[PDB]
Amino acid sequence: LTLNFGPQHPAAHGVLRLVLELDGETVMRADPHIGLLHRGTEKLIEYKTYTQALPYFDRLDYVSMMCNEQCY
Amino acid sequence: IYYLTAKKVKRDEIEMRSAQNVIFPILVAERDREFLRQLRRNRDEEAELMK
Amino acid sequence: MIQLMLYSLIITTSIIFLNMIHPLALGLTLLIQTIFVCLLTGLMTKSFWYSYILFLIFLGGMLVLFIYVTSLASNEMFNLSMKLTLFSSLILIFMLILSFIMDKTSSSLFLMNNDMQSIINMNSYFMENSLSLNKLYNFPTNFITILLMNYLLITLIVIVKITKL
Amino acid sequence: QQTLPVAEVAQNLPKKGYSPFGTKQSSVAEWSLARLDDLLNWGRKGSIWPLTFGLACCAVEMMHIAAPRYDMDRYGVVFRASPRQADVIIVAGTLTNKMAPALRKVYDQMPEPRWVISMGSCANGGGYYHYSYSVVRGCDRIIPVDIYVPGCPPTAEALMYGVLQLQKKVKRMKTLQMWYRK
Amino acid sequence: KFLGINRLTKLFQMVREAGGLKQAYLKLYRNDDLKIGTLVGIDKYGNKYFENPYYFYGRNRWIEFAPHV
Amino acid sequence: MIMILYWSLPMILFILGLFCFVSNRKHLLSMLLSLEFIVLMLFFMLFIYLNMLNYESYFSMMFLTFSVCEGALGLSILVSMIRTHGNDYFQSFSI
Amino acid sequence: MFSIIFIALLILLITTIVMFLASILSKKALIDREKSSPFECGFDPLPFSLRFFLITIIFLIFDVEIALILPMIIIMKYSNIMIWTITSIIFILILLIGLYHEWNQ
Amino acid sequence: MWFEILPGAVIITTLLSVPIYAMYGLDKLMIGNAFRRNMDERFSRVMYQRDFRLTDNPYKMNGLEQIPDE
Amino acid sequence: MFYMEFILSLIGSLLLIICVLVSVAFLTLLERKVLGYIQIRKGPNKVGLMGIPQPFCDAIKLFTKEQTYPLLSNYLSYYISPIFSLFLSLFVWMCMPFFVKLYSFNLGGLFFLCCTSLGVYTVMVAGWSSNSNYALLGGLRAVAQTISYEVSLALILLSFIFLIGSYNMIYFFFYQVYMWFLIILFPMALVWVSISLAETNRTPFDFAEGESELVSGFNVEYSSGGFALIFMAEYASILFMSMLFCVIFLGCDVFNLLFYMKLTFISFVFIWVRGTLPRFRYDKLMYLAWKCFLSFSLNYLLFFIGFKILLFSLL
Amino acid sequence: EPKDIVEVPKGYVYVNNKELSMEFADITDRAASTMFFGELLRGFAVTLAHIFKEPATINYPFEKGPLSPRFRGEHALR
Ligand code: SF4
Repeated sequence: LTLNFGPQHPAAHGVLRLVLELDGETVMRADPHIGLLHRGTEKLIEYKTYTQALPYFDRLDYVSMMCNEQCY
Repeated sequence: IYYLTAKKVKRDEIEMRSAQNVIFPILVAERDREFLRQLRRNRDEEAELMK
Repeated sequence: MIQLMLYSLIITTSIIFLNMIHPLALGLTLLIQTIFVCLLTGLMTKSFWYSYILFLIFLGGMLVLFIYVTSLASNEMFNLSMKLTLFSSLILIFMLILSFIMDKTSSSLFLMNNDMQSIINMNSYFMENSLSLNKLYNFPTNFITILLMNYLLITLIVIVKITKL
Repeated sequence: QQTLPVAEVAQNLPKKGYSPFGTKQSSVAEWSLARLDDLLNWGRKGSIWPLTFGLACCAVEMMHIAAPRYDMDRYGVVFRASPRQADVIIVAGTLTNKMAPALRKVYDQMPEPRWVISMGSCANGGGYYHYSYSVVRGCDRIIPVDIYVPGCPPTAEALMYGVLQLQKKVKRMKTLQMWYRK
Repeated sequence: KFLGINRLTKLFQMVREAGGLKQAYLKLYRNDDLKIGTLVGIDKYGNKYFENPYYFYGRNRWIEFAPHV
Repeated sequence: MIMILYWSLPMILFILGLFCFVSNRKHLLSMLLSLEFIVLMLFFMLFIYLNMLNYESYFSMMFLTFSVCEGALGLSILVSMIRTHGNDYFQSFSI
Repeated sequence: MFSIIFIALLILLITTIVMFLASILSKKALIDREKSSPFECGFDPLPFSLRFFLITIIFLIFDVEIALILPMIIIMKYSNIMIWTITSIIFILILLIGLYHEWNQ
Repeated sequence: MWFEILPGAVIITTLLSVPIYAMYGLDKLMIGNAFRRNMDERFSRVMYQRDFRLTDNPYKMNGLEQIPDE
Repeated sequence: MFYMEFILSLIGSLLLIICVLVSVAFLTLLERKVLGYIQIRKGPNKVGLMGIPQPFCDAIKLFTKEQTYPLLSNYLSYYISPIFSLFLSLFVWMCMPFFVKLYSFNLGGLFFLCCTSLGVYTVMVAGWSSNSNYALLGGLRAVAQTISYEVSLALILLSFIFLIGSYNMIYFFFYQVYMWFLIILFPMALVWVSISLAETNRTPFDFAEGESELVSGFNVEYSSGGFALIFMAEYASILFMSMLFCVIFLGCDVFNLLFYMKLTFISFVFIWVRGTLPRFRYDKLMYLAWKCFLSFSLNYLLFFIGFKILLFSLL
Repeated sequence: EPKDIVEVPKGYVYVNNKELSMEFADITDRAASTMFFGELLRGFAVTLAHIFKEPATINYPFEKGPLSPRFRGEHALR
């Protein structure tokens, strides 16, 4: 059974697409498909200055805000 | 406590069964008289129908 | 009267069981036949124990295997036809009005119920579903139900071997 | 705009009432259809079930109306995971190019009436990735949107203000009056 | 009190301070909770701002809007 | 007569289920479901027999146990060909 | 039992009438290609499992076994006590030994 | 505060108390006897049959006034 | 045969059905309210007055939305699952112990086991006809857990029938005239709570119909009236399990208002375990249903076989 | 007090490092907690104690939550 834990699914974080092959309840294979929330951050940093690219890191890992700003 | 409750339920159903055994033979005699009478009318009806 | 209604319903479900071919639809026809068979065997008997036993064993216990296998066997849905529904309804109304125009005393079954027995019958007043089930748990017929439980365990041993797990 | 009415002026104003249509309908059939539409809109605004569609950071505020301080459950609002059982889809996050057919299919499998709330600057207008190669310039090009909540992470009072504005839109829905005038 | 009987007369004086039982009914129907508080402000638009530090933070200040709407 | 008016219908439906069991227009799952249809009709006729006697109805769960073990045996025979004959063997019209 | 048929047919008739009136009261919109599609999360799209089938078979064997444990509450006041106790203790003990043996193997 | 649950629960206590209590009124209205006759044992069914044979209402009493003077 | 028996049986059954349905609506209100109070948050409010007509807001909305279908051509098999689900949930209530006679069910436990054995059938037609792999997985998982605790439930109720000596539900009243069965059967009380949260899909046994591992097990394609009938059927099953806990363990007390207060309290307990416990797994639930509960069932059935033999000599 | 499987250093803290106890008192305590749902009873009691707590629902829009003077909202031209 091929199955999609797609972006609608709540155990996924809203953009994960887990294409998983199932023999019964067991998971024989699980390929994560990502890039559904790819926003082209590294292409957009180079067209802006340092203080303009500082708010990108707040939106990168968005449960760790001040740590990302601290790292940048 | 369940043993005492089951003893109470047992004596209640034994009281009901003894009352049933009292009521029973009068109703048996009444059924006997009606059964013999109905057998007589059934034999008479079968005799007059099959002439 | 209601015995003739169950006769008509069993006839109608049997002829549509003969007509249809989709395997889950035959499974649905079996599960709705089992209810009418349970009720109709309940009309002849003193009490409804064996209808309940047939119900738990056959419908809720065994036919769920058939429903699961026939559900995973067929990918497609039912193709409902209004012609077969109309023919089943027409033969059902015809058989109910045929039971209306027929004497129900001659068509009733000769098997005695709990109230069709004599009033002076001592055995009927004792306890509901007591004397019929008595021979299951008395000498010398208890060896058959011990052999039946052993037979069910041996059946499970057979089934594990033949499916190969 | 209009100046909000001064209390000297507003004391002379009568009460608005619950019904936006008013009870001054002429025909008895038109009045009956107006009250039936009022009851239908009250039932629809009394419980809207939004869908668990959280794409990006905005959704971290979306759970913050689930949170005990703001408490969306006393507004008829409770999350449903399946798109069939849900009324509303809240686009809360960044719709990308790989995300577009998934959002369109999830919206199309939702049953009508379908109100859509765009939560956040990535949901409406593209926002902070508006000039990106793989970000759709707002979700208005794909899914038709009824309420647009403005803030980059909308505060949760502002998202719930969008929810109350959607409830006012649902209360203003005219279906049976339009059927009588069709 | 240990049991909480003295909150019933607080509910009763809430009813009397609302203006009766019908006015308390339409206050409970409109404002989702019944509260007492010191009247702090009245706008030119007719709103009424009440404050009472008995409640916890976030609930100690409330608006009651103008009664023409 | 007695056979025409009483217990005629289980015979007719038993022959109908037997003809559904052996017809070439059906498949193996239809054979098994028609087999349990004649199991139900056999229970009907056996209960009509067993209720002429008063207190011998306890045999009805013996035949039930044997025929239910037959049905589970037939299903476990039929699904044991899934890993060998594939999932398309349920549509086989011939053996 | 004849009243049970009447009340069950009335419950079935009331539920079908309520669902028919719900289908009338449901808002009829234009039917679509994607709206009729089966729901897979997001992007659009099982074999036979033997373990669940033997779960159903174990359920069936234990169900037919329970159908022989069912009568003996009534028979306890109307049978030989020694025979009834021997059959009940043997019945549940062989069931427990079989369950523990299938657990260990 | 926490007493707002009791609007949603006590009503549940009332409604499910309806289908017996109304019958405890209603059997006192059209029958006159508050309890319908129990049909579990066969002897109760036979004696109920005897009552419905004796009077057209089986819950109507045939007391000692039925007995003729002798 | 006297016709007022039929008339009053019909009136009492229809009144029972109506009151059960309105109690289902108010049970959904109670669950949304106190399930909020399980956490810090409030329950429903702001609709009508103090959130009371919120289930009527649910009922107006669910009976108006577009009845969508999992496929466009043939969908009559999609209809037959909520009809039979609500039919069984309103039909199982006929074996309630009524002291004023409504139906003389001398075998009520077998009737309850029959309706529970159809629960698997309505959820199996719920799973298959919805044409989705999530729907088939949820239907197979629900059929798996319900037939896994069907055997356990049959053995537990079969152990309880040994105490009263018959299958008549009103015989639970006469054996509870001095004390409740909660005192004597407290591990059976915990096991029966674990049983009653398994046949009806609640949070402790929610791998069948959860929102985490599946989006929805068998309500995934059901909406706009079918979901309303399924939801009402499941909450009627919750009400039936609360009543059946209150008859067996707590004294039947059918007339007293304290019985219905305890029924609302056991519904409160059902919503109390709704907010507390996490969800079991498939392997751990096969371990629970077939080894622990089965071994406890057979062992304590042996205990009551010995106890009912010991009291039979003494009485 | 169970013994340590791994010796805990000065700058670190170890979780699930306790040995499983083998004396009969601790085995009977763990057995009674397994059989009679003691830890589930503690979880149920902790859950039920939060019904009696004050709700934190701030009743929007009659009462609005705290803000700050630095708060960023609608841009405006002074
Ligand atoms: S609008 Fe702002 S907060 Fe929302 S997803 Fe985009 S960057 Fe994040």
